Amino acid sequence: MRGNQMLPNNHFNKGSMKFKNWFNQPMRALKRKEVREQKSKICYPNPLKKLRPVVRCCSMRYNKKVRLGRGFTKMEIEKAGMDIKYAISVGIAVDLRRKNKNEEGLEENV
Amino acid sequence: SKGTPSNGKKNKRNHTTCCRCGSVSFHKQKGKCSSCAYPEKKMKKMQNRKAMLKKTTGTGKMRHMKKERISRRAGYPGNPILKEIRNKI
Amino acid sequence: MRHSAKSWGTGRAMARVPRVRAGGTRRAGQGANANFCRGGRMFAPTNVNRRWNRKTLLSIRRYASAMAVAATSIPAYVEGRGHRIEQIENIPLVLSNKIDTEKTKEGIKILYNLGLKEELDKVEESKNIRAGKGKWRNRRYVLKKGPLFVYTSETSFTKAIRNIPGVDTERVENLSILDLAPGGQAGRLIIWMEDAFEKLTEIYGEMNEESKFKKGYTM
Amino acid sequence: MKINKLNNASKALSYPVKKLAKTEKAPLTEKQQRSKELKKFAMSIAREVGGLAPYELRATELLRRDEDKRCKKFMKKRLGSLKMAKKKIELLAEEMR
Amino acid sequence: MKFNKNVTASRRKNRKAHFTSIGLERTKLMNAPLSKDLKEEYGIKRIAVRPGDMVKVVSGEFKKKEGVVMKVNRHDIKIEVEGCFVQKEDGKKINKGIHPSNLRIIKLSMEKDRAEIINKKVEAMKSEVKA
RNA sequence: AUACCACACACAAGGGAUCGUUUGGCUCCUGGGACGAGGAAGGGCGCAGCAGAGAGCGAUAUGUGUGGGAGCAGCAGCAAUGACCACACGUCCCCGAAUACAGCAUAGUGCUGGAGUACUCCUUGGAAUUAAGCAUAUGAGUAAAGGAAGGAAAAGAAACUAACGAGGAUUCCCGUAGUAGCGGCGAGUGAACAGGGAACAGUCCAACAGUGUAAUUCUCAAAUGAGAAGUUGUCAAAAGGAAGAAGAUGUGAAUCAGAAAGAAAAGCUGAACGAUACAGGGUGAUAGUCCCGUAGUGUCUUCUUACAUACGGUGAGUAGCUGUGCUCGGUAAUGCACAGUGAAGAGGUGGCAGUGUGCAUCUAAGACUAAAUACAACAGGAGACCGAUAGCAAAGAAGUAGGUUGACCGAAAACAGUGAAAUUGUGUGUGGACCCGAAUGGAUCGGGCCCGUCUUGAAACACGGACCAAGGAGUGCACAUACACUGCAAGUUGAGCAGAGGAAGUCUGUGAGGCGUAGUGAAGACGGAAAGCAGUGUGAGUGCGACCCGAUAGACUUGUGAACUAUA
RNA sequence: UAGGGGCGAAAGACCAAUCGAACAGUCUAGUUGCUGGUUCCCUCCGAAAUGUCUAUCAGGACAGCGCGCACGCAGAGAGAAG
Ligand SMILES: [Zn+2]
Repeated sequence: MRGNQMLPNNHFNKGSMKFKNWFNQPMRALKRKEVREQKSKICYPNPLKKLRPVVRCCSMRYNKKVRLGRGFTKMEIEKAGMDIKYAISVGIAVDLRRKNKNEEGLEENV
Repeated sequence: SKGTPSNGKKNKRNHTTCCRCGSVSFHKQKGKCSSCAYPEKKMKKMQNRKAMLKKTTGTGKMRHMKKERISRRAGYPGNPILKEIRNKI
Repeated sequence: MRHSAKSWGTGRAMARVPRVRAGGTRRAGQGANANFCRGGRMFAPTNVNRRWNRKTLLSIRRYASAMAVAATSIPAYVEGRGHRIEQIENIPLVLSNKIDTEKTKEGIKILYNLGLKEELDKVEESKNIRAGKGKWRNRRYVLKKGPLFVYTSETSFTKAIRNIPGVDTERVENLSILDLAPGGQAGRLIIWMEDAFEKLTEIYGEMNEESKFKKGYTM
Repeated sequence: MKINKLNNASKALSYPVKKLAKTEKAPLTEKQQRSKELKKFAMSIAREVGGLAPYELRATELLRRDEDKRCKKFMKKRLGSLKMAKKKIELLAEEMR
Repeated sequence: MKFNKNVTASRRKNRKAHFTSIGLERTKLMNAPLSKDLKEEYGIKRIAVRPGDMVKVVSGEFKKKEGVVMKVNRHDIKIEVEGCFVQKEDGKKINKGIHPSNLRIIKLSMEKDRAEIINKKVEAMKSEVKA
């Protein structure tokens, strides 16, 4: 070792290390397209994707940004006059783990 | 001396033809085959990958396995005289 | 690297290369694994981890395609590539819509009336078998390049002209530099469709303005 | 480096939301009461049938001599947790009374 | 252009498929064109040459000659035509084989199953032609 | 130098380079993932009119049925009373888990065993090597050895993160990040939440079953009876369908003639014709129209998939503690065990030991689960790959000929083309080791020690080299870097992934992250100069076989040996 | 009776032409500061075998002496006179 450099630290010592190449990338993309298309026929008039709530992101760094979440809460669904079994039949997603702690967050999802 | 003159005494034969594998490697006194471990139930551990591929499925005839694949392709139709038994089942 | 090999070491009046362990065959004692040996391993074996593709900035790709399009309307460049245009009245060519052609028979008659006869003939007469080992690896015949037809809207004319040797087709919205500058020399001859020619204003915009179709790009 | 620029005072600020009160679940139905009664009852019968274990006897003996701090140390070493020890002492005391 | 991706365009694969052909695929190799008149007498445009049929040689050494088919060699793809031969140093004469595609049919041998073979092909056409 | 030795040229020998060619290899992608007591995989032996090897087949060793249809390659004989092929079925010798057996369940019938194991899960567990020595550490929970399953396997619906104005099963991709930390604080090692996406689905058992009658499962009979299991607790409901996908197979346009020349025209020359078909292959030289296909169009056959009852808040030698051993980035214990000890019904957690107290978030010690992800044998399609000393060891009867006591080890050989050099004979010329400079009709004159290599120094009594051909050694990736070139610029970018498109190319979106736009301190805390980002390449450092070849040695195996020799 | 094991009227003898630790195969292309080799032409510039520290003395690193690209520019391996 000679001259001035940032001191090395390259982790190639382990002889059992595996390599992963990506030559399949264009082909696997084409398969995902063809699966969605055929799935879309099986339920023709209905959208392929369900409706999802809007939630607020996590840390101090992302407070001011809104995002999609997993599912509506039993309270949101009831406030809008629906019942859980009906909501499912009409393509609304449900999440019984989530809790409501604000007035604002509830009003928007309604 | 240990060279040429000792070669003259070498007239006994410790291995014979094995009935499981053919390989002239059954040691008569030990009661064991050095190629395939007969009479143990399982076959012996082969020393390396190169040597074991020389005795794998597909190195011989595969008589039964080939017929099974053709019958599966055809939908397992069976003997045509006995169709009624098949259909009931 | 398949074989069982080991060096004999010094003292035997032989070079200290690894040698093949065997008996009963002429293969006994021959020289095994090294790159200087018959049937040995090559130096630095070729390997799948090599970097096959290459990156180019999006801003350069956009600019290169714009100035390739420009060169298709300078006679000096078009002649320079080797397209022959002695009989053609004016450049660029713009075919109308309301072309109701469906058969190759009538399709060729149209192209002849635009003056392209000598160019098309130049392509048909060109077919030859390639020199070298490429003729064994599915690259047997070579032809000269001819006109490219550019359309934007779906029409029957596309499948009327396509069997004529040296005619090539692409949509304006996804026009590639491999088609616009073959071999890296610019000025390919282009037949425009009337819709496609008007679309160039939406695609590349106007001088010292920003294109609506190509976000973040200006000429 | 885009780290460690604010002071701890300004990191502690917060946006003024409007809260929702928690829904209390205090009502306990008739059937739930009988369920709990039967479980507590069953726990009596076991103690009546089989009695106390060796360390429970030794513990209760120390409580009669007012050896409070000895009993505390003893129970800590048997059960591991100082919380479990404090609870078991209180249950044993109530049994003797 | 070819748009079906199940069919091969490899030189190595096309060549192996030719020389290792058997059964009905081998018979397809022995086809020849019919003359203009016979293409009005029958619906067919081409047929597999058989012994006893009458052929004009249209390419090679024996161009312009006419004669009867003597033999059909399937393994080495060649036909022997009456009166097309070479003479050895001995004076002995050997028939020289001609490749099927260099022939043209002038009269058909109608022995055996030929009339049924022709009928089967004509029907197969009309079945789809009339639809 | 008559005849020896050397060199040059022509002819004949001797060898198989070079150029032209290829029914083989290799790599990437897509499908497939189909064995066995109904005897497998693997071994042996038989079967032809003349038949050794190999291929195919079992004493029925070319039989039956269906769809087709012309010959059986040599010689003799066969064949529309069906040559030959394709699909299915029937027959299927001996050894081998090899079994008239072993273990085990039911009212009974039965099931397991062996083969395969690239990929997945569970155990057990090295050393070479790096630290310029070496003992902790590294290589590495890797190799080796054992057990087990499927077309995938494992995992999976919080005794979960987080402290935000919060989110919400598992798996996979981009990223946080070569960071927080671990470490003879040396060499070196090294995760998680967020933020952007692919694919999306939730449910069961116990606790806890009609008491005006076990209402429950099975067997034989019978048209309504006998018997077995079970009160140490049995029993908690729907048919149903058209879609979707993969194969097989039918059809399928349009040309003739000629001088010269050749063994032969498809070339060349003139005149025509087809195209939703100018992909590719075959024909006696380079074919859209001579043959097989291709674009376009028909038929048929398989496979996949879909509605009902009743419930909650306590699952123990467990969680935890003390000692101990291994393990992890986990650090006054991250996970797993063993021995002592051992709870509560209410308990667990909030990356630093303890005690107390509010607050937030969850519910362990019982079970099931699709999709998105990984990769052999076998089949299909592609390629800026190799072209018979190459590419798989193997382009022919290649794991073959042949070899080891044994475990195990293992070649050569393409075209009836072309036909180099070394080396040999004959003929004709010129010289006596040969090179450089300069010449004659002719004797010759002048200068030169044997190359490569280590070395202060080689012609050396320093080492390697008999001769010719062919092969034969600074390469690929990751991470910082300086230079040259290019676009935009207080900004910049082909992240993954979606939309379009006869498509591994190209075009367009959505949209993170990273680095930059100013620094100082261990930190609390404070704040005041300097164009960057992403590429295409070159020189150079570090880690991986690392310019090519080369030790004596170390370890690991459910691998082999007392035919020589030692002793009972 | 089998390999860190055997067997020995003892020589470190013998255990398949191998024994002061067998054979086969794998980890493994183990490591090497040491020896050998490292393949086309012309043009221009051109060294060192010294100092400090090193389990350092057949090796390294830092500095000194080459070359390439060069922002720029009153200097000099010689004398006088104090
Ligand atoms: Zn055996």
